[PDB]
Amino acid sequence: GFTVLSTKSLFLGQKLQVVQADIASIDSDAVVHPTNTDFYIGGEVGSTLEKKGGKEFVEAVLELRKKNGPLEVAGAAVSAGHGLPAKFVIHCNSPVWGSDKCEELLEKTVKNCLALADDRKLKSIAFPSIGSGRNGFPKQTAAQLILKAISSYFVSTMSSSIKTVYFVLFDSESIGIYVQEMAKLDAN
Ligand SMILES: [Au+]
Repeated sequence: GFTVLSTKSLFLGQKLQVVQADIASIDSDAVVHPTNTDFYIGGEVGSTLEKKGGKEFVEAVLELRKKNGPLEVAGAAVSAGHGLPAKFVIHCNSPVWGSDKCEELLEKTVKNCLALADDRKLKSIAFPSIGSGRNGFPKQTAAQLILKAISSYFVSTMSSSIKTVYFVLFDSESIGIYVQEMAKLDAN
């Protein structure tokens, strides 16, 4: 349904791909929803997911909020992808640019998301731009950290079931930034 703009195949077999589309429409096993400690769903990603999933999507998040309690910084939690093409929604609470250890916390956020996907043996995960924008990270800084974390995760987790990682972006600058950063991984 969509078109891949750039592909980076890591040495361990994972395919990282940049795509420009509605992240809520992507048929990936998991979709990442950047949120806050209270599972707020008004973000741009949250909005498109609620648009797609409607009541079902929202109920699932409301139930998760109840069971999980406040989502700590860099924490991630999963709700069933009811009402969405994605099988699961992985909610994450990224640190805010400027926090004491915001950079290492952004990397941790990403790793926590990937870990939750592997816990369910998922084969694909779609990430929107995290950290930058809402949470204040410069776009390039966020991109570098996220890719560094993903790269690090795969060379540290041998049993990983994740075969495809999508970066779903909307603006040209973000696309340009991600393709540049992605090209730096396993390029020897
Ligand atoms: Au920082």
